[PDB]
Amino acid sequence: TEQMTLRGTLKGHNGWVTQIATTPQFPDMILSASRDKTIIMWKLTRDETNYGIPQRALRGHSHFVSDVVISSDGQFALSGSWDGTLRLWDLTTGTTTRRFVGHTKDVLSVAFSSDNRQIVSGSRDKTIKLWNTLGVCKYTVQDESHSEWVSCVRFSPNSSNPIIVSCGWDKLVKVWNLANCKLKTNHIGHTGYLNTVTVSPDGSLCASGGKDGQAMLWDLNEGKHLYTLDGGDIINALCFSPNRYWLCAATGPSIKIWDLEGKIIVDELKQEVISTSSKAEPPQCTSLAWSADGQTLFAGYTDNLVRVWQVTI
Amino acid sequence: WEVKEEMDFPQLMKMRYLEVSEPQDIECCGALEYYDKAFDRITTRSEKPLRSIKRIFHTVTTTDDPVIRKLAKTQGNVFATDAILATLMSCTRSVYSWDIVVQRVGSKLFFDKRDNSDFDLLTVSETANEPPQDEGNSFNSPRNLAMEATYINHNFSQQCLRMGKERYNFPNPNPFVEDDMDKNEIASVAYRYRRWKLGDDIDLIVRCEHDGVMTGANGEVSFINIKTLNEWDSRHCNGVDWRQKLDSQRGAVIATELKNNSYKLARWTCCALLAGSEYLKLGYVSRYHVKDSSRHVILGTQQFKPNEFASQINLSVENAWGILRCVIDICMKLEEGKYLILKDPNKQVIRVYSLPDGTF
Amino acid sequence: DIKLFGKWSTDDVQINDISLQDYIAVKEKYAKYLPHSAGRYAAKRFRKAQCPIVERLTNSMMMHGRNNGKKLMTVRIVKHAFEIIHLLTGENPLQVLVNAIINSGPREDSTRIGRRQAVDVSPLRRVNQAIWLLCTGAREAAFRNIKTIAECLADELINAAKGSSNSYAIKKKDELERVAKSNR
Amino acid sequence: RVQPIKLARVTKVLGRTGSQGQCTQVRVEFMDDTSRSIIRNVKGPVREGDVLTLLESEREARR
Amino acid sequence: GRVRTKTVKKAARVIIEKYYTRLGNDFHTNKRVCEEIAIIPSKKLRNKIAGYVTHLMKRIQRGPVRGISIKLQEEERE
Amino acid sequence: PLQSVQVFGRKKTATAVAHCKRGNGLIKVNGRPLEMIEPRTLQYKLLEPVLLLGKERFAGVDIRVRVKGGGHVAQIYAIRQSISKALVAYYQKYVDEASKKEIKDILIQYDRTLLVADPRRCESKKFGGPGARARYQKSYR
RNA sequence: AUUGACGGAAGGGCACCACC
Ligand SMILES: [Mg+2]
Ligand SMILES: [Mg+2]
Ligand SMILES: [Mg+2]
Repeated sequence: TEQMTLRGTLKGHNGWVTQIATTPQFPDMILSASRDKTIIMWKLTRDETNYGIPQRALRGHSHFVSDVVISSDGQFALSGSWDGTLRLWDLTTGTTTRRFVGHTKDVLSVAFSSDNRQIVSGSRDKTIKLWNTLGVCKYTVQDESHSEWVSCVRFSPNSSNPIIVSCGWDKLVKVWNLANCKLKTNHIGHTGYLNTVTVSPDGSLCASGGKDGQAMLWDLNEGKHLYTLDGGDIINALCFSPNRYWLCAATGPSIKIWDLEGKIIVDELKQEVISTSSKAEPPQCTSLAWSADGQTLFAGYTDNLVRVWQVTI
Repeated sequence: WEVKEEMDFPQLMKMRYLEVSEPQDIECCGALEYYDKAFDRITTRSEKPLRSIKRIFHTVTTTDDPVIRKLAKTQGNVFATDAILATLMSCTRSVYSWDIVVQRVGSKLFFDKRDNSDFDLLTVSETANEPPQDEGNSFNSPRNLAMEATYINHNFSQQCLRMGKERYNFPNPNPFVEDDMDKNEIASVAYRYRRWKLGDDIDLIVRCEHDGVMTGANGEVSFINIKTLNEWDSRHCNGVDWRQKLDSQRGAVIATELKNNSYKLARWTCCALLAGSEYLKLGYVSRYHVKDSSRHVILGTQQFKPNEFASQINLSVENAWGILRCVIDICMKLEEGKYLILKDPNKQVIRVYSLPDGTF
Repeated sequence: DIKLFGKWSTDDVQINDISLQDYIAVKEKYAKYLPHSAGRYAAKRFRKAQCPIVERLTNSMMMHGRNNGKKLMTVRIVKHAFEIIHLLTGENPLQVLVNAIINSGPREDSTRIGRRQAVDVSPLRRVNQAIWLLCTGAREAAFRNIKTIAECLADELINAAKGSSNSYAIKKKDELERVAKSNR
Repeated sequence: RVQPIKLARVTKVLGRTGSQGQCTQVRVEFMDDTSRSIIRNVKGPVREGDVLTLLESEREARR
Repeated sequence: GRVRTKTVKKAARVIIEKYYTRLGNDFHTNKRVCEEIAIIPSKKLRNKIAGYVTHLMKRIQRGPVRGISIKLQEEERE
Repeated sequence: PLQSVQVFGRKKTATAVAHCKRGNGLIKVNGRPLEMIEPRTLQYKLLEPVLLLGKERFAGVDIRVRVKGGGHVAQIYAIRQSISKALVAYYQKYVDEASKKEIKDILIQYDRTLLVADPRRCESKKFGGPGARARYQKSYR
């Protein structure tokens, strides 16, 4: 009875939707990063004609935007791109304030701290480098880093053992201790490149996924391995859920929602049938985001859309 | 049942009486409503779906209709409501059978609607090269494709104009044509009464249709009609894609629709001509994807003059009015008994049957 | 409400010939304020059927090599010819132009296979031929004569649109059909 | 003195012909008789969907 | 012309046979992989090779193309 | 108070830079009004943005164009493109993106060149003839 | 018997320094 429905789309993009971000302060505004080199700040006018309308575009970078994240107060955004830079946007004006320029190659992912004091990024030059809110590269880890690219680097919103979780294309999940920027635990399980990594809201669990189509849950207190779930296709993004004990994943063109207590698929959200001729693959979901109330799932896609899945009861 | 008159399409091809003066007016009634240029200018690669609107049925025979019934017995002896002379004006184009009831009671010659194995609903692809199979209860079956087509010209008619805005009110109300209780869904559709000379007391009291009015670029009254086509399964009847060609090769789309639908286009053209309207609006409607009904999208609207377009359906109003006069001539020898004009479906020749004991 | 040169409406023209409906571009999307635009219509095939018909008439008037490239001159002679047409006839000059295109186009030609077997004519090619015939009729009527090119263009396509044989384009069309009928 | 002209819609373009490659061959469907798809030679640029004015009908092409 | 030459096709084939596990049907990620793993002296040749790699990976999914030998043979137990 | 954008528009070698700021409906090219630019045959090309978008869309801005390079016709096409792109960029940056979408659809639907530059430029002459493709007349016998 | 060149041989292809 707790399945979802398709409540409407958010047109207005000219490329794949590589990342979507929300914030608990403003429940009427989401950010979507794309491959048309622009970020769109939406306004959720939940009406019949359109669920959302593009309120304001941000047009800084010169390549695809590959990540985006909103600060805690919901005022400053942080974006990373394939041109090798990071930008700290001020949402009210719509213009950038700081431009981080250390990274040589394409910046795959960006993250913020819980208190937004220090930020971290990851890139195709096989380095994970921290920064601060003023604009200077503080510390660039190089010892025992990933042998291939880094594709998702995230913090952990929890006071005890503040850590940096990361994953890359060498099939390894590394847990970094933030106080000394030293390696702490190395996870070796995955058998294909890792496209995403996520941390549970309650700061106890972590998830990881990629090419092998399987999602592995790793404990963050003792570095163990709880279990592993199997998705149909390439896991392009994972996203835990704040209110409910669920893990969502974007497997190929569908979205699988694994419960974490009975470990069954509660729902497998599929898009409707279009292009009835069986000559082309459907568009693949690329990103996932949960609203703070946990009643709405925003899903990026490959046909330049952003679909809105609403949970029912 | 008695057999009285039978004539083929060949005789209708060479029947003519060009005696049609500039028409007068008797009375105009019915509130009008304006349109939206943005809904008109919707074009290919900029789609918009087709919802459902509520059409208040207003098809009534002249005798039962109170406005006509308070004017038919007063003056005039030949009467025919709108979209009913098209039957006699599309004989050489049609291949199927229609049914209508001309009652020659006394000197009165008033047309009325009757049903005998055929209905008044829209007929699609009737006279095309390699006609559709229409077998069983398929998606392309005749009654269901016709029901889908009537669905579209009922909904899109009430979906192209700004219906929610304050409807302009003409001076005379339409009596009993959806007037008993104000359902508030009474459309812009107005009806005129006009009289023109054609022959031996053939001052024809004729109803008209105005499916809306469009405000001028400078601003004035300019009546319009809203009627639309439908696309389905382009491989059949030697079709062509509208979602790839409407923007730059719309002329070919009109050409192939004329080639496919000829009786239907003539049926519409008769109405758009006799109404004296300014613009004829043809909407272009197509399915969301092939082999899937109950879902449609409006791909555009084209404006052409109802007279110019009558010249482009290779239809002569002279021979049309003449075949009308000649079918009235063939219906002049008959008597007070009414006549159900049921054509022959398989082999297209016009026919009629005098009704025993007023058969209905 | 886009009016050609600011004063000629474009929604009451009527292309009465079904064949030339999608080649004489004059209404609803093809309305423009001027017969001048950076074209790029000779890039791909058939793209010049998406050009406004007055800009084709303007383009085909920059001819004989002393008037090559002089498009502003042809724009103003088209403007002046349209004003002369509206004075003489009493109807929209775009309608008169469209009727001159329809009447002046040849619909059966004769190609050299050998003796010249008759052939049918494409709609785009008969639009091309109609434009070229009207332009050269105007051009050769205004050469070494006190009349100006605006009056000659006006009287040329007025006589074309009405169908009389005193135009040059009607003479050439009749001659082409006469040979292509006597030599089927 | 001769029969009236007819209109015909091009159905598909078969390929070009003529000595210098000037003409092109198409198969047209009449707009009145709704049958008898005949091959005709047409001068000038022709594509699918075009409407042709046939000054003389009932004559088949070279092929 | 748009006809890829022998250098583009042969390079694409060797890249696929050696690095099948790192290529999807995405031209841009393929371009980045081929610029990490190969030494291509220009940027047009890199783009042409990545385009043919993308076009071939869109054929690997629909059966084994003649000319490419990979570990996919093993999973054809049948 | 810094509400201003500078956007450009190019036709062949011409380049017009339109400066659009907050103001009260004034458009001036090189200090001259918009209805006094010299090729008054092609006046409606200059008036086309204001005639498609109306006056209320322009009645809250001050536009001042400065054009340099190219010939007369190329200069007024640059003026056209710069005015349209300037209004679109001002609308995008300072009011809302829905309004930008609406006016960009109106302009793009009428004519693409109001927001996309024409990429054609003159070709290079070769050493066989008078121009790029033409060649000198060749003689036999 | 082979390679080249030629045929006022017989088939294909190409080029606005060839044509339409
Ligand atoms: Mg002179
Ligand atoms: Mg030169
Ligand atoms: Mg020559």
